[PDB]
Amino acid sequence: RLIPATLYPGRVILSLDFILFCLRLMHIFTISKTLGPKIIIVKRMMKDVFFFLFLLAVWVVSFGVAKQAILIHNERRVDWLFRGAVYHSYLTIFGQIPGYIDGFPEWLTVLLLCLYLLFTNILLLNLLIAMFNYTFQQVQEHTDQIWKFQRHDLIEEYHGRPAAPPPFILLSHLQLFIKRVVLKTPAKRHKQLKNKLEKNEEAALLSWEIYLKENYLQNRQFQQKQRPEQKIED
Amino acid sequence: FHSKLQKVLVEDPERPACAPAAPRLQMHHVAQVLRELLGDFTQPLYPRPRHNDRLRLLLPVPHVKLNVQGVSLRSLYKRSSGHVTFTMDPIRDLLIWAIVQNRRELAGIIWAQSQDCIAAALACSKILKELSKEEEDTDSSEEMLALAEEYEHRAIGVFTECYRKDEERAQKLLTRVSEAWGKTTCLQLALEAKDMKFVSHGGIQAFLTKVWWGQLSVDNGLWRVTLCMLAFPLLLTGLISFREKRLQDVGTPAARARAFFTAPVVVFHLNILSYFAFLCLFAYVLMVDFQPVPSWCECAIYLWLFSLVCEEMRQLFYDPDECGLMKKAALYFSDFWNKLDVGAILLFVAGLTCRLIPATLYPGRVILSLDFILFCLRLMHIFTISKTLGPKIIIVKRMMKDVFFFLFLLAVWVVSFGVAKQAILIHNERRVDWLFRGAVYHSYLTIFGQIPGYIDGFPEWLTVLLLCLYLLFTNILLLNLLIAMFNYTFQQVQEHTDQIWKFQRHDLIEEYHGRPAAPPPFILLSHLQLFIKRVVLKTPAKRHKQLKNKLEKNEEAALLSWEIYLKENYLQNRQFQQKQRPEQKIED
Amino acid sequence: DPIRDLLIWAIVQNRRELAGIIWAQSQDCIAAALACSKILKELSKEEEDTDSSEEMLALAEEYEHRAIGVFTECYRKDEERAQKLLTRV
Ligand SMILES: [Ca+2]
Repeated sequence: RLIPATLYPGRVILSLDFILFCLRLMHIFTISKTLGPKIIIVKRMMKDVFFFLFLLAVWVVSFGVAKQAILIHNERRVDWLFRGAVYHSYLTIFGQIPGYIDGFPEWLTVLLLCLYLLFTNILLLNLLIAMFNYTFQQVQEHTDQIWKFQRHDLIEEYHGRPAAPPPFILLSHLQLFIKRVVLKTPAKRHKQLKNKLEKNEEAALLSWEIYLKENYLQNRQFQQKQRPEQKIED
Repeated sequence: FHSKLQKVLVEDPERPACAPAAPRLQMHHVAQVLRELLGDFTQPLYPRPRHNDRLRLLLPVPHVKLNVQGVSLRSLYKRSSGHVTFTMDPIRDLLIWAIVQNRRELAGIIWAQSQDCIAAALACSKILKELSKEEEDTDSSEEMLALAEEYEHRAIGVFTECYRKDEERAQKLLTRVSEAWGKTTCLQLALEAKDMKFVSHGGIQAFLTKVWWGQLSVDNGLWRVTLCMLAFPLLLTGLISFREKRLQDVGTPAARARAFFTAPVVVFHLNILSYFAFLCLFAYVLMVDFQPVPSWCECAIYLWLFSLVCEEMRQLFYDPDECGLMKKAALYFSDFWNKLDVGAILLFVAGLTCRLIPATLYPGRVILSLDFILFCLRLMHIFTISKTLGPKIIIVKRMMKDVFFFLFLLAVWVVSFGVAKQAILIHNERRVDWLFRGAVYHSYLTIFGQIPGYIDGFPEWLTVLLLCLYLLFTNILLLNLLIAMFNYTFQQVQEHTDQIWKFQRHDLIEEYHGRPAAPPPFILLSHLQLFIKRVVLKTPAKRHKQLKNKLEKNEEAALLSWEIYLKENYLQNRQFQQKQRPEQKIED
Repeated sequence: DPIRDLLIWAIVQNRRELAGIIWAQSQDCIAAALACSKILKELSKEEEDTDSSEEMLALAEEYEHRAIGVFTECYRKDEERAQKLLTRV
């Protein structure tokens, strides 16, 4: 975007770079309870899509040249040779058989229309259905609970942030980095909401939890005895 | 089985192969029908040929000296075979007689003193799985399905005992000839009985990861193994080390080279690269160098593909024994991926002649374009490598084997649209041969939503509706059948069909590690390493590709006594959890 | 702490019920049950190869279930002290 010789990739690369922020955008907007778990469904999808990229990138290539093997078209100049044989022939997977261009055994491509159409839908879009059949377990009942597990995992990451905005966080960096030159060793206000334990505070607590543990100790063996399978074992 | 033997007694009566007589029940008659109850095995425990020929012992034809009758060892002829005492193994034979009489628990007692600790349980699992499928028709065939899985589970706990203590001897245990069960190397039986829980048992997966390497062990990554493939001095850096180089035994660059050839993956990763480059230059010669004279690239496009015809031929040399020709080819034309390997060369017979005959140069480009798809089928069959990759290609086996009419169902359903849409109007983008083309090809290009805007660019409510009517049973009849055909492959998917991928994994790795490391342009030199070896020799006994284990008899007795000692060490353990079953105690 | 160390020596010898008896006098009422749940989940995944690794998957979920009923006891009575309980050093 700054070198004048490559200003076309100044718009092209940063357009692709916007997609990489869009990935984190979904990663940061997966907030609520109905929202959350299915972004993780498209983790185990998308971690498995990493070849379904290349499987697509294998499967597309055998179509557009083969369709233009019927005829090498004429919407074409010296550098639209390598473009028209490729880019017009491989824009066609949004159903976009290039009407831009034109606008003896002819039974073959009538069939070959469906032959590629078959294992688009069979090989890639039953694999839509098949890759769903890896994330098929404890879905409403317990993977929704796995959302609550990763929820506070992220909330401690994102409540553990200074409240200054990113244009005002360099001032908060200057609240800490030139604090290091008037101090020596890092002992400043670190972000933590922990609990410091007085030893007399512990003994009032931990004796009661152990007293609750013996209060639970009779209760855990009780339902072991209240198990009717124990009684027929008795 | 007894109804089979009386049929076998008239499948081999007096006339065809027992020329004096055979109306009465003999051992080889049971062995021949035990031979169909095995597959790729040898013939154990029940010796068949002229040294124990139990086929003709009913009418007087003379003894040992003339070899035409009997066993040629027992020097007395009294209408039997004498006291051929304990022919190979008595207890292994009682495993047969209980299961062919369907004696369930007593064969497990015969298992408790069976010398074959492991593969005999698969032998009680394999035929009983066939007898599940062959004939009981109800109430026992379903039961011996549930019995063979416990008989498989009998074989699992044997490997539990041997692998947890001195696994080095248990490493050999899956490679023995063992002189007992037609050697079968203990995996070729395990690959035949389909053994869905047995081959996915734990330390076996720890063991097949040691078959996965040799002198080329772990701490090598998938990204950095390809960097040492193309770059030969990069292998000599601080990157990938051998077991020799770990022990500092690489003192020769040829030893750094020749051990690199012997990998299960380096041969395979050359088939990743050098095979796929033939598919890419295929488009380059087709777009540009379509010239009917043999050019420098047209001479180059033959150097890879005819050698690939010889690769499956070289695989066909690795198929048979030293006696079989037509049956091993008959097994080759039964596998569906090997049925798809026909057309990839078949249209290259037709389309290349079209590429050379000037009168048919348009099919010289059309047929070979369709022939590229047939290599694409094998391309998916060869790139279905990794664990996340593998099982769903087999999902689109039971899809695609069921798609074989969904081709024609599509080929029924499309046809009723495009003529019917052009029944509204027969269009005008048309000449004398675009009549048959414009009424068909423009009207049947329309299933990529491609209602032909090329062409144009009283109850009109009907096709407004008929737009949706065809659209309905495209999505209803064919694309709920998308959902419906998924509902045949719906069982044990993440948990156990993924284990079925591990089952077919080493099935393929023994096929593809069992290859010479020469590339297909250099394999004709390796054919000349073998075929003009046949003219300086006489009989095939050269270096055959096999990683088996030869068993010294004193080596066996140190091993097999310990496995039997481990079997009695397991024998108390199997009955213990039967007693530790609480349902046994309320039965007590 | 001696009793917290006997929780290790039973599980690294795969002693199932005796560690639960060591749990019955374990001073760490809550996080020790997760400590018998965490490493036993690794030892499920690391190496037993059959018949116990699957069992200690089914044991760690009860060892997790051991830790659940501890929070059942503390939160239902004086949850204010149980509010601190998830923040102690
Ligand atoms: Ca093959």
